[PDB]
Amino acid sequence: PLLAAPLAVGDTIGFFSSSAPATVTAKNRFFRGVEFLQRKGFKLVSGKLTGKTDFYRSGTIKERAQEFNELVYNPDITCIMSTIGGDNSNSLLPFLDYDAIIANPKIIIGYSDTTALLAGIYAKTGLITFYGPALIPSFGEHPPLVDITYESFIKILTRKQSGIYTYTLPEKWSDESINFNENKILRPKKLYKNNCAFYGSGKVEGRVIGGNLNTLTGIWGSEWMPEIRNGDILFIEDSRKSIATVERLFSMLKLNRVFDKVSAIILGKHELFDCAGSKRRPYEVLTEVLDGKQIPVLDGFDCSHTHPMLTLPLGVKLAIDFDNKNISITEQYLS
Amino acid sequence: PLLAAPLAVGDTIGFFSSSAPATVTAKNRFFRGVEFLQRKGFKLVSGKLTGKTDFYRSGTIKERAQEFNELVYNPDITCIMSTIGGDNSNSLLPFLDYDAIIANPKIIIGYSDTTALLAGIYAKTGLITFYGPALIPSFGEHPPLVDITYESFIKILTRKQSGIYTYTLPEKWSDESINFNENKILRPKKLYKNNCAFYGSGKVEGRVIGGNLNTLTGIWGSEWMPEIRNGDILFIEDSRKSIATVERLFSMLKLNRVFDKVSAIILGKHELFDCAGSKRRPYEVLTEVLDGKQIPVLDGFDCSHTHPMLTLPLGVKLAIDFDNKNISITEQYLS
Ligand SMILES: Nc1ncnc2c1ncn2[C@@H]1O[C@H](COP(=O)(O)O)[C@@H](O)[C@H]1O
Ligand SMILES: Nc1ncnc2c1ncn2[C@@H]1O[C@H](COP(=O)(O)O)[C@@H](O)[C@H]1O
Repeated sequence: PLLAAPLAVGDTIGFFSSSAPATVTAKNRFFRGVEFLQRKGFKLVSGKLTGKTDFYRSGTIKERAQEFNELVYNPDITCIMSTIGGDNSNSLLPFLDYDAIIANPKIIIGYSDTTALLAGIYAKTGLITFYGPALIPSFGEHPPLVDITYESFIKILTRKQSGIYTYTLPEKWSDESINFNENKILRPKKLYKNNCAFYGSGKVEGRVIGGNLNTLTGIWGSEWMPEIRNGDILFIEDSRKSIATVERLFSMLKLNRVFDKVSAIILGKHELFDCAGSKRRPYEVLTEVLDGKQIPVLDGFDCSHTHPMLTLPLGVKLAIDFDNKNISITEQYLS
Repeated sequence: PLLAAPLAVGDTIGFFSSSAPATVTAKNRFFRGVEFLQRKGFKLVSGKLTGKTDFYRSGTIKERAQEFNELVYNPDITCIMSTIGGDNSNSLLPFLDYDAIIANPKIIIGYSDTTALLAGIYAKTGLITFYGPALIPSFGEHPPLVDITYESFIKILTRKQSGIYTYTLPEKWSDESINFNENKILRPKKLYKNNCAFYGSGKVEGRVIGGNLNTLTGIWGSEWMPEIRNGDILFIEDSRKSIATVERLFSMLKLNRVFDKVSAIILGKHELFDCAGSKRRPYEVLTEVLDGKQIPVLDGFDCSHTHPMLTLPLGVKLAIDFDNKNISITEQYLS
């Protein structure tokens, strides 16, 4: 695989808005995120579409591609971070400078709609990119949850590449939709005990592939969708979806023979899942779709739209130990 | 192509609910549709899931496949008609009796989510299926618009298969979200002059392929997605979507090289399109995505979620005359 250099405290992080113009619509939270990372000692470079709006997006398809490419050209930048997702990053894919990425590999990180870029870049270049924090939703989060998000971010990206890395399990989590763009909080978010479940036995090791499943539909079938292979571990998360949408997306995977290939599935915690009164969880829907076929599932991994959020390299081997109830990175993912 | 027997006055129509349980949730409109077709002289066979609910759907994946298959097995049925769409018909595809569909070809008709079945059946069998009326939303519509929908339905499906068929243009249309399941109406829908536009010159003839674009994402990449070939006319429609979603879906097509293949695009009128205050129409978004690629477009064809709705065979040749501003079926589509 193509590997970027590790992050270090004091490095320059560049940020871009490939979809929703949240540097404007969520300016307070944006500023909180900027201040948070600056206090940690990081230098921040703002992408050229910061503070701009084109209604539902930050700018034209071509301008958004340019914003990203300009960060790739900047030799001072070690990490390229999404400000926020949205719906429209897939539009950029024909216009990204993949050859420049090959020449100057960097840490590329984000989630949700940014999946189109993470997966697309991996498909074109083999660069190991990261499912992880975006500046506004992740680092604009209030304490204490933001601290746990940062702890994972810094551990994953700065640690020495020796031996396996076994993930810590967040003690508490939340998906409550309060205190987003408000400067002062009325009360802290409702905290839930971690209900992550390991369905299966033994150990499964394989290349992790995926991201935000709804977003993957925007690149599916194209040269920008990485091929899923026999033995892969499928990582998928979604946010604020109806059970109807979740069934459709799971069946899409089934039709595409994905469940014939993968040796395990990781489901990220689904933020504010709408079960339509059925009281069914996404795992139950997956079980029906699988039609009697047994695939080991890690249900409720803290790498999604819920807080706190862990950082996960995509395109490298993970080992899920279903007996010991843990998950580890087993392949080198930074140079 | 595999062709079904033509419809005739007095024939038996079977209906199925492959997704949303609207025979229950829209019972008034359902009964209106039933009574409408019965007054036209049609005999109706109720699918086994009529009157049933499983929260967001009519029944389990296998129950819904069974409901559909049972209509295929019935020798008295000439037309199999969707009650309504939803989100979940793609789930049925591994379980449909394709051999029986080939042995007993019938008119299969519906729209929206039912695209998954229409396109999937075509991919597997070569049967010419129909983008057209569903029992509840289409035939439960109040006069005057339901009569125009019916006129197209009966003309397309009963006419002699000799010479080209040139579509009529509805004088008025509506997408107003009133008078759906109410038994009594306070006033009629607002009616709009037909603003259909032909962008381009000359005449384009090619096989029509597509349906509901959002729905196609659920079968994309699989053996159930019909291959789009050089020279095809792409037919796409969506309903109640944001401009953000529309950009994502158009870019999905671009990434898949669809715009390198197709000779023309038909955009169905978009029901209650949400432009996010941009005042932009879907054609403008398509124009940006096309990035200079000159493809002639019929913008606003009345085969979508708007009323009235025309009936369109999928998988046969159409001719769009951009100079004379008309559209015709040029290939035999029923036996
Ligand atoms: N106005 C808002 N109020 C509460 N949460 C929001 C708001 N806007 C965005 N979010 C959260 O930010 C995430 C959306 O970011 P993305 O998935 O990148 O589009 C979701 O997890 C939402 O819960
Ligand atoms: N409660 C409702 N009020 C108004 N229109 C509806 C309602 N439910 C469904 N529809 C319409 O029914 C049509 C068919 O739905 P679908 O088959 O899900 O695309 C769409 O054009 C919807 O706008």
